[PDB]
Amino acid sequence: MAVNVYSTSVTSDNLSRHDMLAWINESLQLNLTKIEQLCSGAAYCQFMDMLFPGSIALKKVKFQAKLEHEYIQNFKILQAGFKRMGVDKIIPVDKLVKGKFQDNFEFVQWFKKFFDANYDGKDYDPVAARQ
Ligand code: MOO
Repeated sequence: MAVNVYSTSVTSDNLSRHDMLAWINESLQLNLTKIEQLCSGAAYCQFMDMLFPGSIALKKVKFQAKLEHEYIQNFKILQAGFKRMGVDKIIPVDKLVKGKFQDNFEFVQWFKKFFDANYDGKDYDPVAARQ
């Protein structure tokens, strides 16, 4: 299963919002300008695909979601991926989809530590993967 990451785990330094966005944008070939835009759940779904290909129902992800009920659908896809891979993290979905900075920044700081603990260096085509 996945390597879990806890508050007590030894991890890299937290990233600035600028450096976190750079990671997201460069890794996934996106152009987010705000951490709040992670409220859509789609980037997290793709990072899960990148970590564990086949863990996520990529075809069901709404990459161009603009409505909160769509953000929730994307996070349920992510939650199913976490369950499949034995990730013991509860996603505060109700908070994230509202677009508030602190909630979204807190979760992406954890998720980047999770990612770094699990990523194997595989090549990945995030554009080809969004079809
Ligand atoms: O000054 Mo920050 O580390 O982007 O919240």
